[PDB]
Amino acid sequence: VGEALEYVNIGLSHFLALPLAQRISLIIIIPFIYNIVWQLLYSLRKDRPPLVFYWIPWVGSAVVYGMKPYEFFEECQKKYGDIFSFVLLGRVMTVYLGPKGHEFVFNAKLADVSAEAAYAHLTTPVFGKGVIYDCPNSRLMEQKKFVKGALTKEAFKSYVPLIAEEVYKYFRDSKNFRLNERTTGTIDVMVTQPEMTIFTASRSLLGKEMRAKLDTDFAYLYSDLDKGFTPINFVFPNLPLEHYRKRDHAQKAISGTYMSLIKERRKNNDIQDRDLIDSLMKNSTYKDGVKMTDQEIANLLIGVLMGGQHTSAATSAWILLHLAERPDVQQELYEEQMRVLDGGKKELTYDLLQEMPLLNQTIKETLRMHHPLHSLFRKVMKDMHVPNTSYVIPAGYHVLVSPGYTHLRDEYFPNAHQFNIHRWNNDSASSYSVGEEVDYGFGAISKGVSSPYLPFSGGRHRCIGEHFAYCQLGVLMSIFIRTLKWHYPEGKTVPPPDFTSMVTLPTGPAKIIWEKRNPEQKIGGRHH
Ligand code: HEM
Ligand SMILES: OC(Cn1cncn1)(Cn1cncn1)c1ccc(F)cc1F
Repeated sequence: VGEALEYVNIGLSHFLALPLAQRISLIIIIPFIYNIVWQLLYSLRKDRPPLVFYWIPWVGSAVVYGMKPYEFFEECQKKYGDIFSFVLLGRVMTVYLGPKGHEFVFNAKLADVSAEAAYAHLTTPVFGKGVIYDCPNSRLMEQKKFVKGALTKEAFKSYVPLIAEEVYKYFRDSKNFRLNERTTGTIDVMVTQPEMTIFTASRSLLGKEMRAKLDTDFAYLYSDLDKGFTPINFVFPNLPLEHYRKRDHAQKAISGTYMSLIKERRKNNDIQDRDLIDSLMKNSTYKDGVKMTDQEIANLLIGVLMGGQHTSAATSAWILLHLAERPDVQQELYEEQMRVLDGGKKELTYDLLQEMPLLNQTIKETLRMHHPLHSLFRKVMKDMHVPNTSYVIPAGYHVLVSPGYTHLRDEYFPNAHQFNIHRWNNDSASSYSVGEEVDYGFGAISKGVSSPYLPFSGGRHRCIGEHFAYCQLGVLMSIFIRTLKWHYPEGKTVPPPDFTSMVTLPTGPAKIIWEKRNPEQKIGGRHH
């Protein structure tokens, strides 16, 4: 009776007096035991998707998910089906695989899920305050509208010869090529492509001043800011270490440079239609009348250039890598170049790029097999009912959607693990809406988000850099094809993806051997 409760207190007393050898042992085994008991109890709930069993509390399935996410998804899909949850470094992730998952997450109501609540911890320290995910959604919608204003057909027409010039400059001057001095050589594509991507993106979107600054020690700052863009920042966004200080310094230094150019252009009234800087200076006033600050404009520049940097560089690296073991595809692409550009006598233009279906299909196919973002997250803000199930996703959970996984399923893409650009025959468009449209604030886009092919997502958070990426990748690959042949070192093949980084770039070093199609061909212009 009450004598029982006396022994409760006595037991508590004897608990606190255990040797700290047993106490430490107990504060390990008790959370461990409770974790297992909780999961087994959790599995009784029929309004919750199945939860992947895990031994270590808090950690969850982080190790297997972090290293081989698609293999994790497939095993989980076999056991539980398309909807299942797993614990990830303190968080509960609810995965919804397949097209229905795309609809459930990408077309979720604004009040139901939050992208910025999921990503702000990562991106804000890198890009700066006030923009992208450090603001309400309505602000992001208009920022996208602003950026999209410099991403027009007319802009792409002017970008193409600029991007082309940068590619030829890189072939001429970079130590990785030097085509005027060498006719063959070995490159690491994870060295060349990030460089070619930043040179071409900077020249076209930022302008000649900012491009020129990449020829200096300023370039190291981009590398510093680069290191801040890492999954580690999802768990440890701010540790007092040098990595984080160089990042924060780089952000200030780079945004300061952008603001300097911005204020100079405005003081000289030198505001044209050259680049994204000009565009944002003329067009960055929200609908409620508030103007973006020069800091916010610079930070938006950083975010847009940085994101486009990683997605595009990774993509062109995969293209080169897949093509390295496919001389048949290089050959077919080369013939297309000769036919469309009249044996090379025509100058490449944006309009001529659109008449290169096989080149564009090659980009399209590479993006199928190598979605640079294997997982997209939203934080659940309100309890969500999953249609045609009894499942309820409580607020505090995160939903995870993965079109890249569906890209690699035989059911939706026959022989999915085979690189075949001809699966897109007479369907070379980067993507398109097969029906009704909707405008979230940055232009009419597809209402339905059910396509098995969805490398640019859909819904309010859909990519707006798709046409720029195709323009950039197109020009670049057009010139690679016309200038070089390339192949693997003996016994080398397409490397496995590095799923552990921010984008799922190839595992390096990923080397290819190039050779000039025309050994005698010289690239003009001056250099020291
Ligand atoms: C192959 C190239 C690219 C791919 C595959 C890609 C993919 C994506 C995806 C999947 C999203 C949606 C993320 C989500 O749903 O959470 C997205 C959003 C976005 N991307 Fe891209 N991207 C690429 C290139 C670019 C480029 C070149 C730019 C800029 C020039 C850019 C700027 C943006 C912006 C501003 C968003 C909006 C983010 C949001 O609304 O939350 N992307 N991209
Ligand atoms: O969506 C990203 C952020 N992200 C999400 N998972 C991993 N990285 C990447 N990205 C997508 N297209 C281009 N970059 C992004 C979105 C917008 C942006 F401005 C920067 C940025 F990193």
